[PDB]
Amino acid sequence: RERTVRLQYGSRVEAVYVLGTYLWTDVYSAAPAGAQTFSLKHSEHVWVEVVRDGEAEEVATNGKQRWLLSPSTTLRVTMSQASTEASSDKVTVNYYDEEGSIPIDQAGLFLTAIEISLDVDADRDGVVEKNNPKKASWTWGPEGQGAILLVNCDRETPWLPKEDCRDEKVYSKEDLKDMSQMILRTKGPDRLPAGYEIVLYISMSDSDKVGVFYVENPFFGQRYIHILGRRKLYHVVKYTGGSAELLFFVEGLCFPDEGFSGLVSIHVSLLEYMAQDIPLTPIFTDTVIFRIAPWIMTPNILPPVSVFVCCMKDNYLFLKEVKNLVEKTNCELKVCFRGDRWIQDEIEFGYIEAPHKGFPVVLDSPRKDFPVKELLGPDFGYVTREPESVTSLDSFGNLEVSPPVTVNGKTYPLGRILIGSSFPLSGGRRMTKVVRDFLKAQQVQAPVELYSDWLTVGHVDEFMSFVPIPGTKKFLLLMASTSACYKLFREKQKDGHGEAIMFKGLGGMSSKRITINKILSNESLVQENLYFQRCLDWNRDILKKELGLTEQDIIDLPALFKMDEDHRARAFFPNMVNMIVLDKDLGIPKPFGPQVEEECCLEMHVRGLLEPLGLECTFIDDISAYHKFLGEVHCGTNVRRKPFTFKWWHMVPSR
Amino acid sequence: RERTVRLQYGSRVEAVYVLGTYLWTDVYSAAPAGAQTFSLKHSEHVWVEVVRDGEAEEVATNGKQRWLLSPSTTLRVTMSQASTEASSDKVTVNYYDEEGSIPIDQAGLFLTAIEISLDVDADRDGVVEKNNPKKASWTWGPEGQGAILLVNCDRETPWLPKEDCRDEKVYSKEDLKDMSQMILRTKGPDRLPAGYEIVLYISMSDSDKVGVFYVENPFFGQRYIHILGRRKLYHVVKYTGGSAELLFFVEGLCFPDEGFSGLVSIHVSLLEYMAQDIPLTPIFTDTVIFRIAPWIMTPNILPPVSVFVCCMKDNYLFLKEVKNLVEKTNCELKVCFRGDRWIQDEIEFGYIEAPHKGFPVVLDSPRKDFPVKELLGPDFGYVTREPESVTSLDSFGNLEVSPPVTVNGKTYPLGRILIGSSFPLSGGRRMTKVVRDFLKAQQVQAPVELYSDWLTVGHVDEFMSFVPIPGTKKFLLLMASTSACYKLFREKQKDGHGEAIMFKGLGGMSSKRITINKILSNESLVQENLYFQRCLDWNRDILKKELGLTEQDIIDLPALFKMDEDHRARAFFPNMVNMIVLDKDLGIPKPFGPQVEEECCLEMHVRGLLEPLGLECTFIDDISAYHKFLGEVHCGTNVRRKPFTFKWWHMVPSR
Ligand SMILES: [Ca+2]
Ligand SMILES: [Ca+2]
Ligand SMILES: [Ca+2]
Ligand SMILES: [Ca+2]
Ligand SMILES: [Ca+2]
Ligand SMILES: [Ca+2]
Ligand SMILES: [Ca+2]
Ligand SMILES: [Ca+2]
Ligand SMILES: [Ca+2]
Ligand SMILES: [Ca+2]
Repeated sequence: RERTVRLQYGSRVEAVYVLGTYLWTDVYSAAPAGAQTFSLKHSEHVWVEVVRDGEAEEVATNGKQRWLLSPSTTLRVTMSQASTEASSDKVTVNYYDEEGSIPIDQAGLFLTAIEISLDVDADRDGVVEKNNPKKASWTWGPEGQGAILLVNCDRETPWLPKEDCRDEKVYSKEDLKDMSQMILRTKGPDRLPAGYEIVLYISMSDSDKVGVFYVENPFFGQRYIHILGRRKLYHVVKYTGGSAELLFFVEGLCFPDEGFSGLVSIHVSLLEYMAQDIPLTPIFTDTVIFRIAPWIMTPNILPPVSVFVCCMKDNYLFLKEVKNLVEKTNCELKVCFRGDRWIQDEIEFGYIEAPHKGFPVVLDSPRKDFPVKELLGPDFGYVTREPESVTSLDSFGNLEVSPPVTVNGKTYPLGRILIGSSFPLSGGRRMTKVVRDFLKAQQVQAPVELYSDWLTVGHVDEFMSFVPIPGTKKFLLLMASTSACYKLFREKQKDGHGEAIMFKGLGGMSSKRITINKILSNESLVQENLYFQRCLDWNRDILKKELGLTEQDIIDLPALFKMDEDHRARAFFPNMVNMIVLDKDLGIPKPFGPQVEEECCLEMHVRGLLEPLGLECTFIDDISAYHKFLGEVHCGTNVRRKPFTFKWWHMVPSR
Repeated sequence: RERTVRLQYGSRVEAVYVLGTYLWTDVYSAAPAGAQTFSLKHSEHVWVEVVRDGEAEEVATNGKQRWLLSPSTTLRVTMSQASTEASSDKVTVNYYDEEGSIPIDQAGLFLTAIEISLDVDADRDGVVEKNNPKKASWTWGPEGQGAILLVNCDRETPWLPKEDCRDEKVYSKEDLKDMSQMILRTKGPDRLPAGYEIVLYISMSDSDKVGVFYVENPFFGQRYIHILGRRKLYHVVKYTGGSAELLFFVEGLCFPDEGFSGLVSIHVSLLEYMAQDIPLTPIFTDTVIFRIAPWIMTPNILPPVSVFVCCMKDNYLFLKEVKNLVEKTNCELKVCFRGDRWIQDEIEFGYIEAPHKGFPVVLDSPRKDFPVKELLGPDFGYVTREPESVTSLDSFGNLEVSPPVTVNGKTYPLGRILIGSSFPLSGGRRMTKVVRDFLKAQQVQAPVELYSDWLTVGHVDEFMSFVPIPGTKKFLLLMASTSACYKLFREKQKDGHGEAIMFKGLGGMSSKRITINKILSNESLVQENLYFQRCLDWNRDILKKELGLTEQDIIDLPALFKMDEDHRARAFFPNMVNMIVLDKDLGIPKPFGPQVEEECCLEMHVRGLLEPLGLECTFIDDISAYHKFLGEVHCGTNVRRKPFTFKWWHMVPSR
């Protein structure tokens, strides 16, 4: 940048020069009236060019050369190194009139060069490079640049309830590891010249998006000063001479959302004191941008780490069988004895990542009159959105995400978020706008709405799931299918099994004596399920379109529903599609289907679909402890997974 | 898109087929239990493939071929032409058991193919093409596509006060010329099959962004039905058979703004009636997107059309001299006898453009307790923003725009909007957020804030302007300069002119007897103006940086200011920089500077700068009628210009 500095008639001008700029200097205005020509001298480390109407000529430190005084004849002044105490950096201009070669007057510019750079890791390698020329912009993609900031939503110490970003204080040194580094690098003499100061600042708007800390090491121990953030928009910096660095730590206070893109900026300015009651003049300003990292969901294809399970203390079979399942894997089991399903419905495990750090972050379902904060801890973060009135579609059983897909040649390397909804003109239920807006604003999972509102509870996880295909990079969509169930039952009936009984061993179902015959004869139930199959098929088509799937990528699992007064579906027998996926190993809800040759024909049918693909099936009984099944499951599971290997910032989301 | 349609055990299925899709058809679920194989027949215009686990084979209309019944063996069904009354389009599947070649059952699919396409001019040539494959997206640039919509902000007939978009009604046929065309094209037999209907719809959110009209031609005359818009989210379409087109007219109701990107969408769906109390199933949906055209400012380099002037009836010299100026050009003069400057301060002439049409649109300064609507008329539109409390910086004397520039290789083909502000930490005045947000949201003029708050009134047009360089494609920035003035006055003083008097002929200034000597001796005035020159120079640097300008692109015009109690500047003599620019011809405020040899030395100095470039100067006296000059101008001018030749939609704004 070129900066304007005029010589003053006829008084000396003293100026700070900031490296990486240069000055254009008017010598004409300072010339006494009548003066004809000028000459100049300058010191060793000041470079001076005479520019006569666009044409620039370098000038020696002490020459005798003279030029005609003209408004279009000016100086360009450059310095390549900061001043020291040994410095006298100056330019002096002499003026002459027509008669005689002795100067009639002189004007001069005394300069103090300093280096000022606000530096961040914009090349995203975790170390803070010196003055990245792109540090003031933020670009997506493999070739993209600009610095990344985490929302500091975890909690370092248990003694306080709230996440670390809720206040202006830092207690634990460990907190700083969650934070991005920003360094103010300076070089100069012992002191700034009289009337200058260096100031860091942010906008009022960004003041609830960030906080910035300085670490001091005084006598009695380390301390962390919050210098920018809520109710602090600027901070006057103490200047140290020589080559100096001030290290700052930056935290994000909130995720991208409706009305907040995720971009924030921090400035440093050299300000010049003019006089009392006059604002200070920014002489030089340097800017860095951060993008706050989005919250990202993990699909079922990612490696499992921890299986979280909730259930009543005495459901023994569930616990034994889940423990057995997880023992086949390298996962940890965590058990808790909020709704009965709350672990599945009230929380979603995502993560956040920056080049320096990442941790899992729990999303909490909208209020359940009380928030679930109990999982908040070190490197396990929390976030929530508070509405609009909440419906069953706001539960996170209604929130899932696909494996990475490519659609019409557009790649979605993090998969796509899926949420159940109702038809546009239906006047049906829909997830609250506040949560939908949140998921959309994260941008990197490009959410798709499915149709879940034909279900009483209304959750996409009632009808669909994804599983990896072992020994490959591929995956399958699993879809509930009533037609598969009817086909299977009609076969078994034809085979002479019509009297085969379901719900065997559930004592509270026994008096119903439900058989294949009894099911197939129920005419209204047949019509209800043909209609439910239309709802499933409408979803199938959306998924195929928005995920770029073919029929080869889909397996249909038999399912059956009963209709309520709102013409919405609830499971007739447990929905097998909502299953625990740990790589090749699948916990599948035990269906309690008709027994043929002392095996459940639904279990055998599901094994016949999945086992040839190398998937290993374990059926998990969560209903026996209740003696019957009315369409509700009383247990829940949630799997916490490793983040994607692909870095979110390498994605290029649509405008 | 592939769509799922199942044969039904064992009942016939009737379905609408929409051209541009195809069906995947399950024949397995409809097979009776025990059946082994199936065969099929189909009609002439239905194309049928047997797809066995991914492998597709075309099948004849009546063959005898049989395939093994499998869940993974399905049909793919395609049609290339809409059904007519002569059509019987069908596929029939026969099932066989192990014993015997006579069918044991059959299932069939009866089809009615129709074409449904919602079409817009997405290739931006003004005509509505058939089903543009890109019509559902909107992309910037020369290769970009998607349809454009004007805010219909003008007023067709004087009998109503409000702009045409304020209501849901259309009166004049001429209104439709402002509107974008959207055509629903259909092809099919005499009627849709039982249980279907076609519905146009928009989101609740877009309902205040658009309105859509259908033109009817009943008996007693043409009429315009508003079918989508405020409080109408959907409209059931009347289906006509054969090849049919329904023509719709679309208007935008508002400009892009904070929280509204400018993009809106309109849908059509074929809905299937399921049963009472059940929502209808969207079978097929087609979508078009519009972008509402932004409001665009015109810089001084664009051809002038009309010069608007306001002044008191008896300021005769001003009127005569302005009339004389405009007579040198091809422009029209319009005179009006709100503030004294209101024409300059309360209105800004912009425009809007779509491929089919464009018109000028006036922006009205925020409330002046009353809006200025008097310019609202046919193809002259109005828009305003209502705050925050208003200050002098909200006036449009504080709103200007540069000529097209390139900066760091980034092109700004429409120039950049410039608005005066205060330093960030100053606590000074700033244009209201509501107007700033508005200008920013237009995106194509990428606004820059300058520093105007050192001026009492606080307007960028007090210190700067742009002029074209005649006979070239180039332009100059003109900057007020106090240093230029002091240099000139000190010269004239040295020349023996120190007693030369300013304000000659202004009787109310006479007793002051202000001379060059009196000015140059005033020490505090010298310091005030050195400080004002620092403010001007700070702006110079911003303009050079953000407009990509060098010192070769800038001319300094002498100016002088007095300081008030807030340390803000007001003109000492009229600011010559704020001038009427009509191509080569410039109306320049008459300065009333010191007379040397019976000519104003400020006028002569300005001629010496500008005339060599082919600029013709006319000095315009607006102050003589007031007998004195206190720093306020009582007249205003605004020039309405031809829009840029460059089409805004060819620009590629930053993300
Ligand atoms: Ca780095
Ligand atoms: Ca904290
Ligand atoms: Ca932390
Ligand atoms: Ca941490
Ligand atoms: Ca979930
Ligand atoms: Ca077209
Ligand atoms: Ca209207
Ligand atoms: Ca109109
Ligand atoms: Ca019109
Ligand atoms: Ca203006």
